[PDB]
Amino acid sequence: LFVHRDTPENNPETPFDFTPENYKRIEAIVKNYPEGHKAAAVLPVLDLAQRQNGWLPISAMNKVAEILQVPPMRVYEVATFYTMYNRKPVGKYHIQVCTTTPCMLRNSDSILEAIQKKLGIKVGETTPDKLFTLIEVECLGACVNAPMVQINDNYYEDLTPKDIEEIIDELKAGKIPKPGPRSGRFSCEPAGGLTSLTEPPKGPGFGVQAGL
Amino acid sequence: FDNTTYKNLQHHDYSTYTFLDLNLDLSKFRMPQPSSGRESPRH
Amino acid sequence: SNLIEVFVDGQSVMVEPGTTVLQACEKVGMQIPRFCYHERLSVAGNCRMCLVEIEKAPKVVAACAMPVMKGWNILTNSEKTKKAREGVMEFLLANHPLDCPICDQGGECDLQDQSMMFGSDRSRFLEGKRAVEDKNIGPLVKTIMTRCIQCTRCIRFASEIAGVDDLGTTGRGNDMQVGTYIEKMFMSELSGNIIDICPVGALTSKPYAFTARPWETRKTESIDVMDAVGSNIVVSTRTGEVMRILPRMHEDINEEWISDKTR
Amino acid sequence: KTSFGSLKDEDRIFTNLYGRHDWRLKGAQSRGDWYKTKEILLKGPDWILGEVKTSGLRGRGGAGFPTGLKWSFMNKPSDGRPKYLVVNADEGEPGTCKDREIIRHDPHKLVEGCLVGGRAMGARAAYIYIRGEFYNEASNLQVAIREAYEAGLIGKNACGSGYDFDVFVVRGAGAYICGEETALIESIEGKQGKPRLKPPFPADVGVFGCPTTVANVETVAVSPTICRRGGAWFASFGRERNSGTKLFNISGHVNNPCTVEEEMSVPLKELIEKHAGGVTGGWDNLLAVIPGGSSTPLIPKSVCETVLMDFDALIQAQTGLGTAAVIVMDRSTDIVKAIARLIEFYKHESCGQCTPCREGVDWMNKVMARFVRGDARPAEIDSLWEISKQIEGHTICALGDGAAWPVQGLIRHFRPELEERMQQFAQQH
Ligand SMILES: Cc1cc2nc3c(=O)[nH]c(=O)nc-3n(C[C@H](O)[C@H](O)[C@H](O)COP(=O)(O)O)c2cc1C
Ligand code: SF4
Ligand code: SF4
Ligand code: SF4
Ligand code: FES
Ligand code: FES
Ligand SMILES: [K+]
Repeated sequence: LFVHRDTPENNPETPFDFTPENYKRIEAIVKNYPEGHKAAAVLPVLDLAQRQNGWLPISAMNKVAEILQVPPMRVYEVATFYTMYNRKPVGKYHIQVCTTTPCMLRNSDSILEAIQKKLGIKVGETTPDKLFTLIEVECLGACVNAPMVQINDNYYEDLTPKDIEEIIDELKAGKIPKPGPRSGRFSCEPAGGLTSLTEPPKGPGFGVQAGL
Repeated sequence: FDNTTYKNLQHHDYSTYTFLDLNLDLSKFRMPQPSSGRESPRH
Repeated sequence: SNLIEVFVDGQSVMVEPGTTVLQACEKVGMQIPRFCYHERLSVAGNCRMCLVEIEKAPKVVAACAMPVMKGWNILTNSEKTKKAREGVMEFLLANHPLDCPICDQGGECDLQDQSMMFGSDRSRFLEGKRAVEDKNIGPLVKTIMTRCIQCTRCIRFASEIAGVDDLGTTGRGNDMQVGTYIEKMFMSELSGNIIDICPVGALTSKPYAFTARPWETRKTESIDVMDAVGSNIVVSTRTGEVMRILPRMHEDINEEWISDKTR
Repeated sequence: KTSFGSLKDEDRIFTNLYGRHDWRLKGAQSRGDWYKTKEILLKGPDWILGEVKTSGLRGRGGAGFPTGLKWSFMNKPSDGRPKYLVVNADEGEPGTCKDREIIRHDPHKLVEGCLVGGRAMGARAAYIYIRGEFYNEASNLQVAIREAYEAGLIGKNACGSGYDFDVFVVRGAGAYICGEETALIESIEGKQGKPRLKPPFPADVGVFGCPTTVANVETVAVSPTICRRGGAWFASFGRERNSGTKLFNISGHVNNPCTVEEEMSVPLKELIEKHAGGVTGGWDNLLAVIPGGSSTPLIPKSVCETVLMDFDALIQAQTGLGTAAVIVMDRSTDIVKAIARLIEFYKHESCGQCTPCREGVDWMNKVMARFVRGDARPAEIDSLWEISKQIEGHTICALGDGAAWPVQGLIRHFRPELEERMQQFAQQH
């Protein structure tokens, strides 16, 4: 929903303030923009509150409005426009499965159902332990590595039902699995052998025209 | 000369504040910002 | 010397630079249809009802926002322009609720009237409609936001005229909603004017609700006495009873606004 | 020349595309980056704009405007406002992941491009807008920028050239529409990512209200190489007015989905077979290809037999090069469902600002969802065509066109499939 209703857990009196170290980070954010245009810092600072707090209560939105001297409504507009802001609490690991056509064509559905069975939840829900939250997202910009998921800040790619269940098993154990493809390649090169960039790259000055 | 290993592994150790810590680090390298002349459009 | 020559359906007109296409049409008595554009608010360009063909240009332009160029011929009645208006009106009405009998705007509704003059006469929308929850913004302005067409006039008026940044849009796409997000009352001495500028029945007067229809009201042009400004008003009456108070446009006094006490 | 493709590694620009060599400054310099940057800067903006002009480079962000002419809009006297370069790294087009490889594996190409391109425009700084999901890539870019600052390659007196230049990185927060140039500018300013009407154009009133040029990551990252090796060297690739090398993404029903650099105007068939290992199940198993990302209309196998991958060739095939993201669908695909999911994507991504896309795309999505099940009548096909034409060319920004076009491609080339599905539903009910 894109309207707010005060609750005991989410209301203007809910405690939130940036830590002393995050205030230092805020100063560097605000210094990135011309003077007289502090409102440009709304997105990075709002994201900073989420990284500290995990999600965005209304009191966190109010604090950002105060620090940057912007009307709170303009901050509410940003919080509700960009989908990476969590206006409700999310589990420790926010699993985000891409289901757009390129990933769908390479069986993102088998990934989605594998997660649902293993965690016993439905898309949109949080586990009772509050460790995992599962949602579908649009193209995450790793289409040649489909099917893939993002968990918090990391991408996990070239997934199969076995691979994702192994990633979730590692997460449940406190281990932090390595990101990237799980199929054998390292990034976006074709499997079965490079079809380009096999020879060593040229060095400084190669092919440089005259006059420089 | 090797072409069989991935040489982009540093990001396996990045954390929540990696990006903003680097932004804080770069703060001392920037030129002074321009000024619109007022504190904000509402001033 | 400064003026440039443009053409409205072949008729020459001389306009100052910066004049928009829509303003150039006013000069020859042609009123382009609009929803989001209000001459006392900042230009928005979002409703797209003002799309108009420029002769020899393949793409229709938003007349309310496009500055007119020298030698342009604005075709206000071409087939391209008419089809553009029909298409936009079709989208505006796709999710609009079948509320006219119970909606106070009925009879003086810019959506109704521009649908009558510039839209098609039937529907080909076969789906279900959007329904949006209502917002309480005080005892003066009733909200039925399923009627809102997202023109953002109320947002611009509040920010620019009233100097209150409490109205905005939340969400995205078809779910974009106008409101305050939190539960907040829009109590400003000029708040009641958003009833007038809202083109639809999304924002309506609470005291006036359900009491009258526009065609049956007699209009008496009068003056406000609630202060010393002398705001020009219209007193709507019916069968010997004062029904409501409306602003009367006077550029040198109140423009087209009145205070909530006057209203 | 009359045949294109088979680009040699000596002529490839992004030589660390696969990240098998050091992506940091030392590896970049060993590969030719940051070489004679001072000389290029001291040549002057008009010389730099001349080389980009002669190179025939066109925008790699999807619209393909000539880059040299576009960048020359900033080559004008100052008026007291600062000038900015905004590098578009939002990379949100479904099927497109090329810009991701440049940022994380060749970051110093992009940083040097910002300086060289910024110098041509006379900008004081560059803002690189990178989508918020590319966290690890943004951090990589941030590390490279710090190395450039420490080495004195950017910042005060960049490359000892007497020209100051800052490179800022700002992350998005989840919005495909923030890849649109003016929506990107609005997002940097702290507002909802809603596009601006034009005029004014960004070269007159852009970010913070100042003269601005928005350029795609790949467009920027290739400019330093064009200056070093010459525009003529770049124009010797691809057909006339389709110059240069191009990064391709081949995904979907291929054997080895991959990113690769190849000559412009390479045949689509040759690209899929040489680099992606061919269509899954053989070329005979091909059904349709989306050649330039979800915003470009699909083309059937018959068209894919001989078409060339460049702006002009794909326009004559009733589509476009777009981002050159090739999405391949074999004959086991439910083509109507594939397209219906793209319309669902555009429904989730529309900013909602303007009426035809706010309401039209959601309307198209509802109709397509029924077309998937066959729960419609054939008369609704011509209705859906007309609706898509009421969106196209009537919206503020090109997202509305980007949603209309995929629907048009489906109806143009697969009307029998849509009708067959309605016939099947009717007998079953
Ligand atoms: C909905 C939409 C999304 C877009 N996304 C991107 C993008 O992710 N990256 C990009 O470079 N251009 C994107 N564009 C194109 C930009 O608006 C603009 O044309 C481009 O940044 C100009 O740079 P170029 O000339 O170098 O291509 C998008 C356009 C639209 C309408
Ligand atoms: S706003 Fe106008 S069109 Fe809509 S229900 Fe009311 S009278 Fe009818
Ligand atoms: S409430 Fe009325 S004035 Fe405000 S955006 Fe909706 S239709 Fe426009
Ligand atoms: S076409 Fe869609 S995304 Fe573009 S401005 Fe209009 S509503 Fe927003
Ligand atoms: S379609 Fe899933 S990452 Fe692009
Ligand atoms: S009146 Fe011009 S777009 Fe709304
Ligand atoms: K009204």
